[PDB]
Amino acid sequence: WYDRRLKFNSTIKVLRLNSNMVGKIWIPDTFFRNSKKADAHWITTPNRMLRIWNDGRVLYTLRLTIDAECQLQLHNFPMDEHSCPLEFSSYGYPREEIVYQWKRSSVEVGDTRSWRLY
Amino acid sequence: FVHGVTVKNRMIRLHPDGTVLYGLRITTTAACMMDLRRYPLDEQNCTLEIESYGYTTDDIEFYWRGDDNAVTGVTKIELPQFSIVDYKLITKKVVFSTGSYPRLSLSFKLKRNIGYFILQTYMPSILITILSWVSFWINYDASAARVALGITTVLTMTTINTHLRETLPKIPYVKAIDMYLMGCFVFVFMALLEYALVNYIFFGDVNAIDRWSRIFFPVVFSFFNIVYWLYYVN
Amino acid sequence: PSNMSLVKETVDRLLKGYDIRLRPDFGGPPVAVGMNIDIASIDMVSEVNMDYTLTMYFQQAWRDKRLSYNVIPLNLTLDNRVADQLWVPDTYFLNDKKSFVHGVTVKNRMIRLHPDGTVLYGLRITTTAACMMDLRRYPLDEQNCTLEIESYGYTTDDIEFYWRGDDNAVTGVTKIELPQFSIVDYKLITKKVVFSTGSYPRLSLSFKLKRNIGYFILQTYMPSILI
Amino acid sequence: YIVMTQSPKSMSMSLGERVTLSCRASEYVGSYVSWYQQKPEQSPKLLIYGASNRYTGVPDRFAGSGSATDFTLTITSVQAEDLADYHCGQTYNYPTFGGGTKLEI
Amino acid sequence: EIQLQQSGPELVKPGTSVKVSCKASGYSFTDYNMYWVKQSHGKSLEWIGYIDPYNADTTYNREFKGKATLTVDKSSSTAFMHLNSLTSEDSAVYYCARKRNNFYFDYWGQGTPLTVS
Amino acid sequence: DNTTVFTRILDRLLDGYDNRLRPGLGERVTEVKTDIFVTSFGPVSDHDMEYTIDVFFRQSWKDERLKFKGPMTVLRLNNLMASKIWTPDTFFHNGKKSVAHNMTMPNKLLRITEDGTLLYTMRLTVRAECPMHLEDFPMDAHACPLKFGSYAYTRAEVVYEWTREPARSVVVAEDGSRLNQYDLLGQTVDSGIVQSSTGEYVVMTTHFHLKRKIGYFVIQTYLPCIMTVILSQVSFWLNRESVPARTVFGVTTVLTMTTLSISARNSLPKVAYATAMDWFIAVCYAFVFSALIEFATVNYFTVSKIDRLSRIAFPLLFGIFNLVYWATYLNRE
Amino acid sequence: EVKTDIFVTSFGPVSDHDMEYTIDVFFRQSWKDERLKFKGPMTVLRLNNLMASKIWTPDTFFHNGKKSVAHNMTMPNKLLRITEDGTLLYTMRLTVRAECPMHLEDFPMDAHACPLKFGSYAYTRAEVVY
Ligand SMILES: *[C@@H]1O[C@H](CO)[C@@H](O[C@@H]2O[C@H](CO)[C@@H](O[C@@H]3O[C@H](CO[C@H]4O[C@H](CO)[C@@H](O)[C@H](O[C@H]5O[C@H](CO)[C@@H](O)[C@H](O)[C@@H]5O)[C@@H]4O)[C@@H](O)[C@H](O[C@H]4O[C@H](CO)[C@@H](O)[C@H](O)[C@@H]4O[C@H]4O[C@H](CO)[C@@H](O)[C@H](O)[C@@H]4O)[C@@H]3O)[C@H](O)[C@H]2NC(C)=O)[C@H](O)[C@H]1NC(C)=O
Ligand SMILES: *[C@@H]1O[C@H](CO)[C@@H](O[C@@H]2O[C@H](CO)[C@@H](O[C@@H]3O[C@H](CO[C@H]4O[C@H](CO)[C@@H](O)[C@H](O)[C@@H]4O)[C@@H](O)[C@H](O[C@H]4O[C@H](CO)[C@@H](O)[C@H](O)[C@@H]4O)[C@@H]3O)[C@H](O)[C@H]2NC(C)=O)[C@H](O)[C@H]1NC(C)=O
Ligand SMILES: *[C@@H]1O[C@H](CO)[C@@H](O[C@@H]2O[C@H](CO)[C@@H](O[C@@H]3O[C@H](CO[C@H]4O[C@H](CO)[C@@H](O)[C@H](O)[C@@H]4O)[C@@H](O)[C@H](O[C@H]4O[C@H](CO)[C@@H](O)[C@H](O)[C@@H]4O)[C@@H]3O)[C@H](O)[C@H]2NC(C)=O)[C@H](O)[C@H]1NC(C)=O
Ligand SMILES: *[C@@H]1O[C@H](CO)[C@@H](O[C@@H]2O[C@H](CO)[C@@H](O[C@@H]3O[C@H](CO[C@H]4O[C@H](CO)[C@@H](O)[C@H](O)[C@@H]4O)[C@@H](O)[C@H](O[C@H]4O[C@H](CO)[C@@H](O)[C@H](O)[C@@H]4O)[C@@H]3O)[C@H](O)[C@H]2NC(C)=O)[C@H](O)[C@H]1NC(C)=O
Ligand SMILES: *[C@@H]1O[C@H](CO)[C@@H](O[C@@H]2O[C@H](CO)[C@@H](O[C@@H]3O[C@H](CO[C@H]4O[C@H](CO)[C@@H](O)[C@H](O)[C@@H]4O)[C@@H](O)[C@H](O[C@H]4O[C@H](CO)[C@@H](O)[C@H](O)[C@@H]4O)[C@@H]3O)[C@H](O)[C@H]2NC(C)=O)[C@H](O)[C@H]1NC(C)=O
Ligand SMILES: *[C@@H]1O[C@H](CO)[C@@H](O[C@@H]2O[C@H](CO)[C@@H](O[C@@H]3O[C@H](CO)[C@@H](O)[C@H](O)[C@@H]3O)[C@H](O)[C@H]2NC(C)=O)[C@H](O)[C@H]1NC(C)=O
Ligand SMILES: *[C@@H]1O[C@H](CO)[C@@H](O)[C@H](O)[C@H]1NC(C)=O
Repeated sequence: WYDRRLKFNSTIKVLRLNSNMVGKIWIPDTFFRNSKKADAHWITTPNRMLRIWNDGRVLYTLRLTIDAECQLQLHNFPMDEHSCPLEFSSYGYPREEIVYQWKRSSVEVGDTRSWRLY
Repeated sequence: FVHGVTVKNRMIRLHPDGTVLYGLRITTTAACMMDLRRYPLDEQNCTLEIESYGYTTDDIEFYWRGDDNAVTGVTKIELPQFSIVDYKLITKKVVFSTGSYPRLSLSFKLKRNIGYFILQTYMPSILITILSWVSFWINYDASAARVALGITTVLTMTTINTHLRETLPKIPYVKAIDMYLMGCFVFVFMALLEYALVNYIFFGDVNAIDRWSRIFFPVVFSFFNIVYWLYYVN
Repeated sequence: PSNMSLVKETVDRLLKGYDIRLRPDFGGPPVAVGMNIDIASIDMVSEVNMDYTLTMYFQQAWRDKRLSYNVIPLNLTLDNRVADQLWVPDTYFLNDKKSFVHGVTVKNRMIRLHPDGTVLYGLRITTTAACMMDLRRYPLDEQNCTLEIESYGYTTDDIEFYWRGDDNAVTGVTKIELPQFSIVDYKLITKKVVFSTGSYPRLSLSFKLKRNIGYFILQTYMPSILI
Repeated sequence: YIVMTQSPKSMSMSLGERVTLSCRASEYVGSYVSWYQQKPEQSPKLLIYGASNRYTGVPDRFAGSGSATDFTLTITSVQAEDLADYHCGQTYNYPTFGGGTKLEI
Repeated sequence: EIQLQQSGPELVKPGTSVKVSCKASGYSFTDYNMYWVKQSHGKSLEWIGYIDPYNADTTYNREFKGKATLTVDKSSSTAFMHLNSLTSEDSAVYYCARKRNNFYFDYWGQGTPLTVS
Repeated sequence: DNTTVFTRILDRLLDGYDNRLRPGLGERVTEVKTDIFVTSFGPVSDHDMEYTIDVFFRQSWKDERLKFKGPMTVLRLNNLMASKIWTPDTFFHNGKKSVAHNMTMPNKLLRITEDGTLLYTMRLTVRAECPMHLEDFPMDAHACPLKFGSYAYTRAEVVYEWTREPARSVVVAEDGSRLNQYDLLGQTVDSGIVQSSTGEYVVMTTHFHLKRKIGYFVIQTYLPCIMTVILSQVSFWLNRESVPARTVFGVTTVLTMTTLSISARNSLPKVAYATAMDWFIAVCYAFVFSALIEFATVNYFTVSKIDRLSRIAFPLLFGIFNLVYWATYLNRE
Repeated sequence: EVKTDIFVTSFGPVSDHDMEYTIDVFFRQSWKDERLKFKGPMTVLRLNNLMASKIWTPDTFFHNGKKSVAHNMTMPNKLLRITEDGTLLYTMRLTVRAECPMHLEDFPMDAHACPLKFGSYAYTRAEVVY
């Protein structure tokens, strides 16, 4: 997300920072609307990064482990293909104030071989 | 607990007039006294009891903004083993020793889904009971097979009961389930005893004993089933 | 209020200019940190997970000249919240899988500054210590489960452990009644483990648990021999 | 309420002799029983509190004992000044006292 | 020296209400609730009711519910007991005590004889 | 203007207050009046020998430092202020785990009267430890305690007493009984000293008297066992010439008791001593096994002379055992 | 340059069902820092856990970690020694429950080379090299 306040003009093109600055700056209060229980990993230190450019770009990212809820109906079992969702949106900010927009290279699925998707 | 991912799920919204819209995403394991004496044919009633801790009705006051719209999204809920027949909202003012405190009591009148448990629990027991009736047909001149067939059924009952007890609590009253299982146990046991009696008498008229037992068992079992269903269905 | 005001002045003097970062008598001989334990209960000996749950009052007394006071004749017992403002041994249980200090009503800690300077730090710790269980002869087996106590950072030159009262340091084990284990005997050891960095101080409290065969003889062997 | 059944109505024990009393309780009273000594024309005086613990300023001759539903007061060697009316009491509920018990030579 | 001074002996005809006071000393009056106990001649002493001075709450014995009304003065640290509809049977000596803890009645009053001829 | 006075009083309360020291340190003991209101007696986990209990732990102590004079007789202090004053460090001597509920906000209420008295009602969920000597299980009664007292302050520093009469100072909510197979018969209290390594402490015991409800075990366990035993006897009645029938009946009868015994033990902890339920199950197991033994003995000989004695003996001996067992355990208190 | 090293205190149980294993490790790791340079009587200055948070440390997360816990009984199990030159030594005790992808096709003879991949989270290859 762009942030007009976090603009700096210097030879440094990007301020690559650790998790220490996550709390200091504004963060979108995103939450997963079907997460029964989730937590961000903390060992060794909070798994979070924060990169900032001159133009005001921010690239806050973090690692999460969501135990998302999926309406797994078993009318025909085992036969049930499921499109399990991961709905997430700002908890408080209205649509008029926070808009989430996918990019074409959004969901980079990893190596499915090592998944526990058995 | 209030969910924490990504940030602490919580809202503040200072409206221009002054109204502060404060909201949290909460998960609660609220307690609900279960009277599982009609279980599985039970209509467990559960409630959430919102109440102020340190403030009396003089200082604070709770109401459902919107007479009934204050509760939403209940209908879309699809409980696995339950159906939310109704929900009601009450706004009491309980009187304690210190003073009158506010109170809001959201209530859900859950109804057990008999469709699941009729096949999960009742159907095997009933089927095994039917198998017990098959014993009477066999013979009386040579019924060494009848004894084996009869005595296997109680073992089946015991296995079914052992697997069932894991899910259930230990309330002393028979509940709707243990009473039926034990009654079916009694019926099959009495079938074994009937075989014992007829075999003893014959080896000690006999045909009449056989046929009277054969007619008696289905009708009395049907009476038991009718009585049980009538008693617990209502 | 003269007495209590004077005691407040004394405590303020003690905590004035007190550097928690420095162990007692820094740049000096090792500080002798006595330990004494009162086993509240031992329960849930999880053979499947190879560990046991220990609940204990973990006292650890040590001398400290900075906190010495003489005006007050009695033993001050300050609030448990002052522990964070005082130095303590960096003790840790080596074979602990998970442990916590009990919460309610307040964090269960104790501080007691004696006139000489001795501080009787104490905690009510519940720990699920793990002991490698040799179940080759189970159920007719014994287990030498232990709670290795060791100082994480300091070396033997800086800190020294010892059971206070020696064999009387550990108390209350006799009263314990585990469901299927008889605590035949307990033994207290003092060691100086030689690690790569140096010789660290060590204490070991080992309970030689013995399996109660009454339940196993009741349910395991009897039906089998009958069959 | 709780009734305090003072078994010994009175005793004629001689001086310097072992003397004992009993203070039965109908229902559980924990250990809150207390004993009082009432000399004639004088208010009751506390001797033992909390069943066993002896009140301050009391001569050590008196010695309480006993658990819930069984309470006894004993004196090793009764003296001349240690003769008066003895009635126990319990405070596990609203207070109730038993009948007096005198000492005579 | 804590002393529980009382008014003194009183005599009055039957059916006439009477009041008896209990003056404490030394210890903080409001801290420990007062107990009023009646003792007939050679009979077991019986408790009437206790009046926690601070909030003036009271709890009277069932047999004396309404027979005695207990009040207290905060300015003058004195506890007042008032009896109504006196009879011959009620004649006795009335004592006011202090319940120091849950265990024992520490201090007791001098004693107030009551006579109903 | 009322708020200005109130906020100034709250500002001036903590001035000069050192929460590290209990009230009147070095002058007098800090008595602590106490009482408990049990919202609901949680489940009794016999397997772990523990019971959960949700309580409104109240406790009052005189403090002279927190004296204020103003229009309000009682002040209200938020949970933030409650952490800046000396609250007694009470704990539960048998508390395996306890949660201080704090949703939506810390369930703590602190009030300060003008004289300096305090009231610190708070809501807790104590999973205390109840040592269960399950010798007469199922027909057994357990008086689970809730001992609590100071952790650091010796008996010469803080003493715990019940605010009302000891009988009136522990209250159980009328609907507060979440026991599946227990009945909270009543509550009793006591206060006694305990000797420890550090010193002597006052312990406020509270024995919650419970008796296990026995109907579920009767229908689930005892009835099948008794019925199976009776079926074993009827095997005698059948015949002696029909060897296969007797064999089948006996072997299946033995088979059932294995499942029955296994089911009963799963709930209990693995206490070495027989809990008097395994005792009954084992006696019935021996009875059915003896029925098999007698069946084999008669089978060796290959009318019904040997089996008449067993036919009369087994019912008689079994009735003797049943009557003796029930009379012994039921009467035992 | 962060010079890491591991001393496995105990190789915890291998969770066959969940395809993960527990491992208790003394996760040591040193790195040169010129800012924390001091000359004094003592070459090594042991620091309390409070000071450890106030100085930079490598955010060495575990690439296949799942529900890892850093032991805190009694106090936090982690020291931080600063040598005179500035060669920090940041030792800590962990119980990482790393993820081990198991292909149980050759059961029960199946053998698995369970990994413990770990590296910086916020710093690329050009800022923090292990
Ligand atoms: C009712 O009681 C409950 C507890 O009974 C309270 O919940 C606790 O509240 C405190 C205070 O906010 C939380 O402390 C925070 O912990 C963060 C890490 O927590 C992790 O470790 C703990 C064990 O120590 C785990 O229990 C946590 O997991 C639990 O919580 C998460 C959600 O957090 C749940 O999803 C889980 O399921 C568990 O329930 C975590 O694994 C810690 O990082 C944080 O410290 C940062 O933030 C504070 C905020 O003031 C800063 O002061 C501090 O300096 C840190 O800030 C640095 O680091 C952040 C990292 O993001 C950077 O962004 C900053 O810029 C800066 O560099 C804080 O200490 C506690 O986790 C939480 N849960 C507990 C104890 O279980 C409720 O608050 C209380 N009230 C209500 C209304 O419920
Ligand atoms: C699941 O289980 C819960 C148990 O908690 C049930 O909750 C109860 O629901 C009933 C019905 O909704 C509630 O009854 C209500 O009582 C209110 C209070 O009555 C007093 O009102 C004034 C004070 O305001 C007094 O002066 C007066 O004398 C009454 O004593 C009523 O105000 C409510 O509305 C109407 O009640 C009756 C008619 O029913 C009349 O008095 C009026 O017409 C009044 O408008 C209502 O009656 C009860 O309080 C709830 N709590 C309980 C029982 O603990 C749930 O209902 C149940 N689930 C379902 C689906 O039913
Ligand atoms: C603050 O807290 C401290 C610690 O408790 C109190 O001081 C100690 O209190 C203990 C009581 O538990 C005392 O213990 C007794 O010590 C006697 C002498 O000990 C001296 O020698 C030892 C070395 O052996 C020194 O370590 C010690 O400091 C003393 O110099 C022993 O003889 C006693 O044993 C006897 O106990 C009883 C009664 O005497 C006998 O019947 C037994 O048979 C046995 O022989 C006992 O062990 C200790 O002495 C006290 N002093 C200390 C620790 O220096 C403070 O009183 C307290 N402050 C207060 C209350 O204001
Ligand atoms: C492993 O175990 C250790 C054991 O010590 C934990 O370390 C303690 O952690 C707690 C909580 O994180 C610390 O408590 C905090 O202390 C801070 C500093 O207090 C001093 O300074 C303030 C002024 O700033 C003084 O008023 C005070 O008297 C002290 O002198 C407080 O500022 C903190 O307040 C925060 O939490 C409270 C909770 O009520 C909030 O209300 C506040 O708004 C604020 O957010 C807090 O009280 C404690 O200090 C730590 N110990 C030491 C020695 O410092 C580790 O946290 C633990 N780690 C893990 C991972 O489990
Ligand atoms: C459960 O498992 C624990 C494992 O920690 C066992 O603890 C070990 O126990 C053994 C023996 O009990 C310890 O081995 C040695 O014990 C000696 C006991 O001292 C007496 O005996 C010696 C002669 O054996 C006499 O000289 C002495 O005067 C005493 O009479 C210690 O003295 C030993 O230490 C000495 O030797 C070592 C090695 O030579 C030196 O390095 C020391 O500095 C010192 O000079 C030694 O401790 C062993 O130390 C214990 N700890 C371990 C192995 O970690 C339990 O015994 C076992 N059983 C139970 C019931 O818990
Ligand atoms: C994930 O979501 C993104 C966007 O929400 C999907 O990518 C979008 O795909 C549409 C389909 O063509 C693109 O529309 C076309 O884009 C081109 C290039 O910008 C433009 O020239 C055309 O006129 C037309 O608008 C759209 O651009 C593209 N999003 C972006 C940001 O370019 C993507 O397919 C989704 N992933 C799935 C479905 O797996
Ligand atoms: C940075 O400075 C340049 C000129 O040196 C200016 O054009 C630019 O707007 C500045 N950016 C800021 C202040 O964000």
